[PDB]
Amino acid sequence: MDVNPTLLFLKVPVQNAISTTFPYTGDPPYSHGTGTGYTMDTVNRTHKYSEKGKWTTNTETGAPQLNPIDGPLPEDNEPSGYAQTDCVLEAMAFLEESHPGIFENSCLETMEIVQQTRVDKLTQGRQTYDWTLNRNQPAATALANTIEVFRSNGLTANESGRLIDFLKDVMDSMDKEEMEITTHFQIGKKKQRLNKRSYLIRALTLNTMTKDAERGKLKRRAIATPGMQIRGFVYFVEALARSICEKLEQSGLPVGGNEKKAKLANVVRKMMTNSQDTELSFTITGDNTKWNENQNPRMFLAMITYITRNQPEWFRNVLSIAPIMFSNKMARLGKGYMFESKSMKLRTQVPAEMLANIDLKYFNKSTREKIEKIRPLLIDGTASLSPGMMMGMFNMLSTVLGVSILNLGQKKYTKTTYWWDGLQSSDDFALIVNAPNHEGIQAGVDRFYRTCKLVGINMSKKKSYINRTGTFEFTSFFYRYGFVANFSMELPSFGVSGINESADMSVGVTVIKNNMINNDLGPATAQMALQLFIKDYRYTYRCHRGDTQIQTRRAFELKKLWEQTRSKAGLLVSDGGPNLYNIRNLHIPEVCLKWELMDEDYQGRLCNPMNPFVSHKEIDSVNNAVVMPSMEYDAVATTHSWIPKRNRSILNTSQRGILEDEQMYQKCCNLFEKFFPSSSYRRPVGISSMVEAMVSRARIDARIDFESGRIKKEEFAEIMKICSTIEELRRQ
Amino acid sequence: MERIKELRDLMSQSRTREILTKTTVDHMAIIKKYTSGRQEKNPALRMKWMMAMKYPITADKRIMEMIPERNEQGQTLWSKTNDAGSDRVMVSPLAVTWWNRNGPTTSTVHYPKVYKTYFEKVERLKHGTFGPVHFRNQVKIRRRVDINPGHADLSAKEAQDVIMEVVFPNEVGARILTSESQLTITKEKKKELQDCKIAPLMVAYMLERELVRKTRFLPVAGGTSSVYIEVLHLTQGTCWEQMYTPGGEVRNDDVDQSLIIAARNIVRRATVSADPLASLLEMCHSTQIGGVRMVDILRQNPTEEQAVDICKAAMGLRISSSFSFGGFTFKRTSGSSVKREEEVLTGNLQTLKIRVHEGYEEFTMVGRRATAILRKATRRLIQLIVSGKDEQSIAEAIIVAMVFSQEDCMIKAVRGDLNFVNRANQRLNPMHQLLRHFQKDAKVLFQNWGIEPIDNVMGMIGILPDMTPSTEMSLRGVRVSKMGVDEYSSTERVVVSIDRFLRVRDQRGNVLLSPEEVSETQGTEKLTITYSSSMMWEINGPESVLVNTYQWIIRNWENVKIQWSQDPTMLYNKMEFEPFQSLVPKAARGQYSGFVRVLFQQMRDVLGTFDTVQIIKLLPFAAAPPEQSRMQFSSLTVNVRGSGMRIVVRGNSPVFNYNKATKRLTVLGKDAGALMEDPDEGTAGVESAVLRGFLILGKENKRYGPALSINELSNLAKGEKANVLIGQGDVVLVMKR
Amino acid sequence: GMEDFVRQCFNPMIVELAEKAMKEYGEDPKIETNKFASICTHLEVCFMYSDFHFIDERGESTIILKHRFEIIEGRDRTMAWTVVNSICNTTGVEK
RNA sequence: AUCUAUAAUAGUUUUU
RNA sequence: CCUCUGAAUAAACUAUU
RNA sequence: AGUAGUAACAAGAG
Ligand SMILES: *O[C@H]1[C@@H](O)[C@H](n2cnc3c(N)ncnc32)O[C@@H]1COP(=O)(O)OP(=O)(O)OP(=O)(O)OC[C@H]1O[C@@H](n2c[n+](C)c3c(=O)[nH]c(N)nc32)[C@H](O)[C@@H]1O
Ligand SMILES: [Mg+2]
Repeated sequence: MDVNPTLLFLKVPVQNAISTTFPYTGDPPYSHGTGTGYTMDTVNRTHKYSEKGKWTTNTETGAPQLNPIDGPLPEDNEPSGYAQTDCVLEAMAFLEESHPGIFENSCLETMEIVQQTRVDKLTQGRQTYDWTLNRNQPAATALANTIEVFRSNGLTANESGRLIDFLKDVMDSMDKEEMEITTHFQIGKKKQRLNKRSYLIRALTLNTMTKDAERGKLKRRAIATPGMQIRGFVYFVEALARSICEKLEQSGLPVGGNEKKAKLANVVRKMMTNSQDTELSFTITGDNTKWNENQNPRMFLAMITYITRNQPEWFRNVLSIAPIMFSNKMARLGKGYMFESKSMKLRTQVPAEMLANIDLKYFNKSTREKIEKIRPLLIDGTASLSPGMMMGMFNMLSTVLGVSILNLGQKKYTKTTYWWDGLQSSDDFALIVNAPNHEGIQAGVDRFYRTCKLVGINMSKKKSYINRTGTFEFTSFFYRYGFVANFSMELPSFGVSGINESADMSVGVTVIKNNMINNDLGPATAQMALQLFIKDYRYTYRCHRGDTQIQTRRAFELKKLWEQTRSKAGLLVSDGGPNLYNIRNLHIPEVCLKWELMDEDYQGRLCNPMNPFVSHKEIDSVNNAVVMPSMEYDAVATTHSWIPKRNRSILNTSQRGILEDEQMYQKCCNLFEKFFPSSSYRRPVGISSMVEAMVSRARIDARIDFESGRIKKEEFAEIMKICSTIEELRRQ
Repeated sequence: MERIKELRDLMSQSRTREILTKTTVDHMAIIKKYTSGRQEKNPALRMKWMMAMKYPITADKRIMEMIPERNEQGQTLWSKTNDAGSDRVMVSPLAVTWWNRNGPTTSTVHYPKVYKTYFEKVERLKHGTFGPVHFRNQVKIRRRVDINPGHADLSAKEAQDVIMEVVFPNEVGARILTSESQLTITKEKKKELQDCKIAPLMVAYMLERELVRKTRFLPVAGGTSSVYIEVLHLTQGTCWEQMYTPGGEVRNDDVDQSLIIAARNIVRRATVSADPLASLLEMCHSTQIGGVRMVDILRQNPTEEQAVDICKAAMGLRISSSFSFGGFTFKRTSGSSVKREEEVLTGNLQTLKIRVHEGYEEFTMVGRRATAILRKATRRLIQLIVSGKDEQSIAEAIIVAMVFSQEDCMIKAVRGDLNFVNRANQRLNPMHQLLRHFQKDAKVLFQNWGIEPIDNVMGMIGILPDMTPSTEMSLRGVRVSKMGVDEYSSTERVVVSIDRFLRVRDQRGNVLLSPEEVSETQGTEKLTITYSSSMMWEINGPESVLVNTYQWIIRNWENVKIQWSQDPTMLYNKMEFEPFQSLVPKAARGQYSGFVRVLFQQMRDVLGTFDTVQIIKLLPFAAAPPEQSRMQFSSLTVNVRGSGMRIVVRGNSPVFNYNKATKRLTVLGKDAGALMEDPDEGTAGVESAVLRGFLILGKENKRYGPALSINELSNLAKGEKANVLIGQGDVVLVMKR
Repeated sequence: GMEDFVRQCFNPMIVELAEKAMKEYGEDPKIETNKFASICTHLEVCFMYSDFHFIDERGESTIILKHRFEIIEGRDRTMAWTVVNSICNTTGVEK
């Protein structure tokens, strides 16, 4: 009897067992080598989707640019980027008509946000392409380097601390005839001068790479990272788009999780109720093919221009800068390639800056064709990519465009017996079409398809399907008369996080509890998950029970602690103790759970503030009250809240000196916390220099203490003298 | 002195001086995150890799002076190699477990105070009570609940301001605590934290854990209170419910809210009964709210609400003919009204329904800091007299009275981006939204309300849209006095008589309350409500009532089928259909009943046409006294969470859908069970339970001309066959009996 | 032309303070020149008002120890409010 | 009755 | 021979703090 | 050889 698991679907509906279709217990696919091939393929495909457009040369950068806007209307079903400007404007106008005042209120809120936002908002994120180093750096590091260069080039509006002043600095730097930066080598400092066009090309460049660990894809794909100059404008544009999306029912963003599921269910049921009882209703689960390679920045500029009508000119300019910068963008090719010689048995790395004029005998047929097609677009080591949105950017503005097309489906606009509505989320969509008969359904689907074609949106025919209303799929949520649970999606979260012992224990128990609450994880399976997690935890941290004979380097200490302890149940699992968790007490921290079972000596040693595994404060001498470290998933800090080592790769590079710098920064920051205690709790805001603020605080504190009698006049005189000395040092 | 000396020392050096001089306070945040890079992308893999190393942990240099380099067996506990980018050294977990067993011992007596919330969770779990486990058909609903209760009358920003004031008095910037609650809480916490010896940052985090309120969207069943949401994983499951009561103290407001919800549900289900009073009494005696019998709460709880008053009158307790609105206690001295759903257009171009009360009425409003007498008609404020303490109290009372009057001027004064749906697209109460909108700023409301000259009677002062004491002209119908209080008589519980049909009457004989005056809103309870009876779903929400009604019909399909075939009169009178009949719109009930019953009769007159699904679908609708008519229904409505959801007579519907491939019934997405096939089912494609006086013969037949609508079937005669557009885009040939 | 006169008339300290005050809220001294002069004049008036005053041990103002006046202008709003809050806490004066 | 406060960390979703 | 090192995309959401 | 799969590892650097 051959075992066929799939046959289980002959009795269990596919949705009710959808979790079986996710093979998320194996490792996900990874990319091994370079991403240059994928970047070249993306650029060539983006230009192919717009080949019938207008070719021009940019007078500021010299890069060829392709303009498909107002291009020929398609005669077939292949993807195309020939959006019609009048149609996009009409879609925006009708969206405004259906929801009066949406754009006005959105613009008011966005004006407040723009006027209030601080520059430190840019420090958020993981990486950022640093134009001063032609590679990726941490966002804070990139911002610091850019501010330093601007200050060296006489661009200091950012001192105001407002993001918009930083954008003014960027705009003013665009007009500089030259820029000067510093470079490191084998760890000296040298000066480099960039002419206007070189700096302009660097400012419009987005780095590219390959994405790793993505589920459900056979082939790899490319992703992009924006530069420092464009982040602020994109942030403001996305704030406006978020404000707009918050006011639309069809929008699937920016809501998520249970709230998103509730909103989608409410919207779908309202659509069902509005449907007449004597007309067919169908639902289309749809995908859009190459959404980001067919959307054009110029159409986003048009949409922003229409949205910001009757608004102050400065607001319109600051919003319009982003599409302007994105339609003149460049793409970094990547690492390059590697060549191998079998006879000589050697390997070498060929950088991507040489692809412009490298002989094509080394490459195979596919790569040779890629390079030949892309060579005309290569400038200064990058590729000219005018059309298309690169990767995962302007998601909410794309959502607005999709929702406008959905809004075009009302009977007041179709002017016939069929109509449609549905749900939009970036590029994914579900479409409910109502019509008296099947021919009406066909006509409505065709009209929706063609209207999407007009605005440069292509419905994926091979990934989209249609059935009767009642079941569909949207953004990986499977609706079968209501959304169904999918446990396999969250399954990778089970295990050991890798923060430390306390945090990992908390994360494991909390994950089990949350999956019980949300993903329909049963009681018995919850208990078995707890057992498996404790097993994995003990094996990872070498903290098996003290009454066992598992051979590990940590077993001797645990055995001694177990033998010297009277109350065993009070010991943590990290100390070789037993497991006291069950269903009823998954919501309680481990240390608090067994606090009333710990020996006094063990409890005091565990929660001893003077433990070198957690740092110490400096108020008075040392805050010897509680173990204090960023305490995520760690309610109570103990000796098990230690911190692991750091990666030491940079020690073999020229950037290792940067370590010193950051250390020194910390030093200074530490001192600032001795004058302003609230800085750690809440972020300080000011324009004065750190030294000036500290000296002023010292003077005012001395005066207040002397007036209130907390200090004697000798200390006051000494503090004033030292303040004067610091003032003298400030000038010298 | 140490701070200034260290600052001078740093300023002496060049790099430190440059950093301190060129860096503003704003850029201090940027440089604080400055780093060479945290090259970690797989923390779990990295942890597994590192734990195989000799010295994966980092520790301060002090460890070299506190822990020996080797233990008894010579195993190394730490090394002298520093961590890159810092001055900390590398150590082994053996060091941690050596400290835990041989380190110096301190006094950890204040930890329970620092982490009071978690030990409070432990105490609540310790003293909790466990009941039985019931297996049922759970219907979890996605709603916003609170996971951190925080303080009652505070928000996130207010709590943060209070924390800053208490812990960082000099860092509060320009904020001033204007709310009375904020000032009182600040004083109380300063008194409590007087002469504290804990670090300010940890005190701030403690106050954050104690005071800040946190809410999240979760799929919940039962109670939405914080104490009931912390153990949500234990008490509610996909198919089971565990009875559990937290062991702490219960807030009074939660008890009041739960009592109001329970009373409303009980009264609504009792109205549809043949003997409402006895049903209400037994339901009250069979209900618990958070582990406490409902009768005890009704005895010891002073709640002003219509349904609670009806329950108290049924139990013989003295009541108050008062309700709450906008923070004021309204009490109708005279007049009467009838509710009516009216569609209106908002000032900001929004269309919404409102429950307008018609008729003339007079009320007295009592507030914590204001009092008034109001006289109104249908969407018309006849007059208002306000005697508040200061300008703010009178303004608030005026706004509440204006919104209460349901004036068109008030509706047209709505401006800005005001929404009448939740962020999850769930309907909100229009009156509460209007109150919240106009309480922030009522300048436009006052400007558009109107002005009118006054007669200067009794010396009562005037008031202008600018909120000033005028004497010639004042706001239309509004007057300001000083001697109007009559507040003692508000708490004057009176003895009343309750009729069999739940009509509360005064000693004189005038009607005070009736079931029609109870709100139709279907809310959720803060504390879990437990019902003990044959039907534990008798006073549940609409979705649970629907699913359980159809599940009951399916489970008892054998005797139900026999009874339907033999003696239908007794079947329609089952007590199980009454909760379902409560959901059907009242004005429609009889009509629907009539319709359905006729179908069944035809289903018995014509043999060979016995569809189980049709009978199961339509049976709950035949439980009301029939009203004869000739109307044709293609669907029957049911009120679910304020929306009218339709059940289609023929074919599947969003609510009730039957699947033949699996032979399974789904009600609102919940599996009600699998029907069992009967040999008597008619396998001939003939339907005789769709139209009131017609028999569906087959699919489309082009012989008899084009199809016509359902409502145009009254022109046919006996024996005439015709094509009808009955169903979802389907045309079928039918004949008239 | 006003900016040249302002820069040539007032001492560099007051010019620096006014320029910092304008830069704080995004003001451009080169574009807004009358406001530049107004801020410089206000700062000079405040400094002349405060300077040359002292309080002896008795508590009587004298001219020539501790300053009689605490200056709040010329600082960013953060330090200004810090000074105001400290004074209010140590004296109980209305905020 | 309403309910998008910030910042850190990890996880999930978003293919010609 | 010897020294060092084992590799951080965007948006939104979820959980904890 | 092997892993693996549209490009790499099968140690790199000083
Ligand atoms: O949490 C909900 C409810 O339980 C809670 N509540 C209600 N009563 C109390 C008390 N007494 N203490 C504490 N909490 C209480 O407040 C929430 C109310 O929710 P919801 O069900 O949406 O409100 P309701 O449906 O009751 O309508 P509401 O707008 O609040 O009106 C209250 C009351 O006033 C009556 N009413 C309004 N108007 C315009 C009236 C009128 O013109 N004439 C007459 N006679 N009555 C009028 C409402 O119908 C209700 O009776
Ligand atoms: Mg899709």
